[PDB]
Amino acid sequence: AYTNSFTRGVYYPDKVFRSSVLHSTQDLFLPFFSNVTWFHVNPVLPFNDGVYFASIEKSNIIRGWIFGTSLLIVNNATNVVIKVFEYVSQKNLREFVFKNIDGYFKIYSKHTPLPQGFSALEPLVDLPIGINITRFQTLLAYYVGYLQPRTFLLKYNENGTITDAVDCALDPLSETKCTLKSFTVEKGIYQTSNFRVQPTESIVRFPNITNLCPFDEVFNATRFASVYAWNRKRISNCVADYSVLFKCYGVSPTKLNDLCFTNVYADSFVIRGDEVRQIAPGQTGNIADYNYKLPDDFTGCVIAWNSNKLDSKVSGNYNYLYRLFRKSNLKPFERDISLRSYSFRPYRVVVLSFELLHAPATVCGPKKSTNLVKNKCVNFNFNGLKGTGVLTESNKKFLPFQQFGRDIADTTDAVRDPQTLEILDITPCSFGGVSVITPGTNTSNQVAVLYQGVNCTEVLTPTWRVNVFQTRAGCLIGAEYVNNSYECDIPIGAGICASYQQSIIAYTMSLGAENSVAYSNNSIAIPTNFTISVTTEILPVSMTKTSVDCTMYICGDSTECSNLLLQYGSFCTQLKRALTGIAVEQDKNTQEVFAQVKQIYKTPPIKYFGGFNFSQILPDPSKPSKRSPIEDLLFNKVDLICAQKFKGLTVLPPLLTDEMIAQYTSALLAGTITSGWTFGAGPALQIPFPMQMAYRFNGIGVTQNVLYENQKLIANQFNSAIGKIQDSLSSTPSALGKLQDVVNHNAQALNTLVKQLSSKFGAISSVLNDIFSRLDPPEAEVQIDRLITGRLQSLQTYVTQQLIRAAEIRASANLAATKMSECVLGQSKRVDFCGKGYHLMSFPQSAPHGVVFLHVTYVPAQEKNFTTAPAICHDGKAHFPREGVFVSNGTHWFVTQRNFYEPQIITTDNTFVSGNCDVVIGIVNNTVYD
Amino acid sequence: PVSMTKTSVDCTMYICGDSTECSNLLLQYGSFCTQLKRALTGIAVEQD
Ligand SMILES: *[C@@H]1O[C@H](CO)[C@@H](O)[C@H](O)[C@H]1NC(C)=O
Ligand SMILES: *[C@@H]1O[C@H](CO)[C@@H](O)[C@H](O)[C@H]1NC(C)=O
Ligand SMILES: *[C@@H]1O[C@H](CO)[C@@H](O)[C@H](O)[C@H]1NC(C)=O
Ligand SMILES: *[C@@H]1O[C@H](CO)[C@@H](O)[C@H](O)[C@H]1NC(C)=O
Ligand SMILES: *[C@@H]1O[C@H](CO)[C@@H](O)[C@H](O)[C@H]1NC(C)=O
Ligand SMILES: *[C@@H]1O[C@H](CO)[C@@H](O)[C@H](O)[C@H]1NC(C)=O
Ligand SMILES: *[C@@H]1O[C@H](CO)[C@@H](O)[C@H](O)[C@H]1NC(C)=O
Repeated sequence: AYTNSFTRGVYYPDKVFRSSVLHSTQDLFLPFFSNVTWFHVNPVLPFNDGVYFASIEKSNIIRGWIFGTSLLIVNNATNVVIKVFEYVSQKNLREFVFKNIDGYFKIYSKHTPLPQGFSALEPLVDLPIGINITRFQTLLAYYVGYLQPRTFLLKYNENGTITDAVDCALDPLSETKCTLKSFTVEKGIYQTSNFRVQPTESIVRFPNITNLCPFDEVFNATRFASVYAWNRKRISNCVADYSVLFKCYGVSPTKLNDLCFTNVYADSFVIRGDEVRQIAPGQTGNIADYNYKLPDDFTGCVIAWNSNKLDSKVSGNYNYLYRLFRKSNLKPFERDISLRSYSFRPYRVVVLSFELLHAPATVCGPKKSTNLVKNKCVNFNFNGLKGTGVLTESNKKFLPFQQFGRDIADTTDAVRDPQTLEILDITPCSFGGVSVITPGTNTSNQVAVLYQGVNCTEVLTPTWRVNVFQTRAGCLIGAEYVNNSYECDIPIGAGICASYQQSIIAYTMSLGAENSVAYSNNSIAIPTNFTISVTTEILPVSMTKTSVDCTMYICGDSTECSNLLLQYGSFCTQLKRALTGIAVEQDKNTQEVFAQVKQIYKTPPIKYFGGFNFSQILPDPSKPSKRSPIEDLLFNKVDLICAQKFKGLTVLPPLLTDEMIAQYTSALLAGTITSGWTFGAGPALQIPFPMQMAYRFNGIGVTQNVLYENQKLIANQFNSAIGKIQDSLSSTPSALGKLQDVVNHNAQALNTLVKQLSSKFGAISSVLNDIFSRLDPPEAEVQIDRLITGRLQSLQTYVTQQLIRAAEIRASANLAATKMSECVLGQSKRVDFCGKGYHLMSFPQSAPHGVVFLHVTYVPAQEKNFTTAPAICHDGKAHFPREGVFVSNGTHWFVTQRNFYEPQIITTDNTFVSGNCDVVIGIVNNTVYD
Repeated sequence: PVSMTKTSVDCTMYICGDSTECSNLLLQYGSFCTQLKRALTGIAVEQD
């Protein structure tokens, strides 16, 4: 019988209290939705890595368990009895988790008065036992599941209770949740992991020679050569079994059976005891200078054993001579047989040298050999060259002295088979990135998966599996390709986007609606109306000013680390200097954006401006902050601090307060409302607002009367647009994404810096006191230096990224200052610099870390077709319009301004004469009234 | 110039490249590869 484990089996991984957080734990868990064995009410079940044991009964039928390949637990009303050591202490679902880790036996449990719910198991007992549990059996409907190494994302409420968990490896959505460290996923595409084709078989290819090497002749020879004339023997074409046989250089003896050698030579002699220390690289002495000198870069093994009952003589042996005088010290592996005696009375040394650097293998250890598997991802081993990949028949042309082929990275990419002598390419097994496309968990749990840079024929590391489509970006699984084209929702790549239609669809993105302009050589479209448009532009100006405490981040009130940290010195001095430069740059950015005017202009008491209503951008006196309603909305629209501060990371306040920035903004607004563009170029010259509007209409080539004749309509359009600004900002949550992105970048950088303190950087632990109170001080300094270099590197990376982000923010602030000068303090002719349309004016509003420009532009509307001519022929003279264009109803001919239909009688006062009617192409006969 | 090549790096494959022992050792160096992946993803998005 089998059942679903649902989301049961979660226990508390430690004794730590965590409050209202999400924590990631690697531990032995019961995988979600596992297949759990079911029993009704006693087989002997295995104990693989720990056990989840649940039961649903109302009669206490189950009583205990016996653990062993011994340990016994019985739950009796008197006490629960544990016996191996001894210990004594103490329908409804009862769940237990049994683990045997690090010599300790741990039991977690819970009781609930399988169900489709979540309930964590609190720890029950920990016992020092020490036995090797391999099987277990219950003692008396119970369910059994098995633990596996897994990463879980557990959520702790404010009470420290685990209320939910995510099994990261269960499915793509869970992997995305674990990647984002949240239970909620916004719509988008997320790089989650890498897929890698896993090897199927392990192949071994060693030479077929099965003869054993003549080691015994070297070692068991009755007499050994004298050290001055040491013997050298070549080992070739044999199996070297080192178990028959010890200081090894460049290799470990316990691994010597697993490697292939090429130039192996045994050098044998007999020496006098202590000079054993002189058979070594670099060593000096009589033997190491005049008899036997090893290379500085010597790899191989020196094996020496005392031969007392082999060579000792009661009279003094004279068979072993040595060179006691010489001109100059020998070169490595150089012999001189051109001399004293030891006179041994009541040590044989052999030096094995070999080359492990590629080359054909002449001597190989005993490893057996298997078949040669091709076209499949396998773990291969060619003469000691281990690896994983696909082996294919080659078109390369090797040479007899060549055994391996190498690529740019000095990586072996082609190999000659030791037996068949064929050449094989080695490619790595197929792999790539994996992206998850989600419409958002608030919408659906449905996902699509993109395997990047890989076609669908080879689509494993993610261990989950998942409406198959091929794109230049890779293989898309879980999305249906539709022939319709929509605006891009989730970008996939190469023109392919994804969207949530009930289902996930992939499509070719559209660039917009096709449009054809009715072009002809004599037709012109002229607007007859206009719309006053007010658009919003949001610009970051400054970032958070950050300061870092050197020792508090690196050491954290540890004195040995603090004393060790002064061996670098200039590092964090320059780090603090860079951060201080960034902070003063932030204050400079704010100053250059908002302090353009030196007078603080006040808005007049009476707030009549010819029908224009500025109440939503002017300061609101009732509110204590004196902010405008739109500024109020902006500032509402955008314990961790203390925790970061306790690690040396603090935030400095900006020099200008939000109130002072609001004062600057209100001064700019009052200046522009009461004096137009004059206060930017000199003394503020007052002018009625309708007259300033007429000036700005003249700026964009529209005559003044157009605004005076449409004053009420223009004011109403402006008021309506300003009122819609509030709704557009408030309804849209993504409106202020730039400033929030600045805030989130700062927060993410700080969080990364904080979480790098748990990084060990390859040391025993990430805690200094553990290293200092559990290790020799000579090695404690080494490991603490490892940690210190890691943390200093983290700080330097943080500062470098802060400098790059500060440069980007400085560019943004320079652009904002330019827009303040050119869009707020004047009227700009630069296309699209101050909003879409013909710029009229702009109003600044302060925002938490930036500025918001409200651009008021003139957009032509209600265009009409007319027939046009370059010139009008009259009295043999060509007339060209002075400040307009010639248009026609169809019968009569007028002249009009270009951006607003205002037909006028063609007179000699709105045209000018140039030449006859013989050169201009398209000239039209008509009357020019005088 | 308007954009540059969008690059992605498989941190483990570059550093270790089929060596599982190297991967286990590399898992002890923290979120280095996570930071690099985030930075490169930001660059790639900025190109588009
Ligand atoms: C993937 O394999 C299919 C089938 O052989 C092939 O048509 C396709 O071109 C391959 N992908 C690429 C990128 O070449
Ligand atoms: C002017 O446009 C018309 C229609 O678009 C075309 O037939 C005519 O050839 C054009 N004029 C000249 C000189 O080509
Ligand atoms: C211009 O458009 C406005 C709406 O913005 C409308 O009330 C007005 O009647 C229009 N005028 C003309 C001449 O079409
Ligand atoms: C200006 O607009 C606000 C908001 O729409 C409104 O409450 C106020 O009465 C208006 N003032 C005038 C003078 O129309
Ligand atoms: C101008 O004429 C073209 C072709 O006759 C037509 O497609 C277009 O809609 C006209 N424009 C207006 C504003 O009516
Ligand atoms: C031509 O313009 C005059 C305006 O003075 C008037 O007859 C009419 O608006 C136009 N004719 C036609 C057919 O539209
Ligand atoms: C315009 O007038 C001139 C001379 O008066 C004549 O030659 C020409 O043909 C006229 N244009 C048209 C389109 O009739």
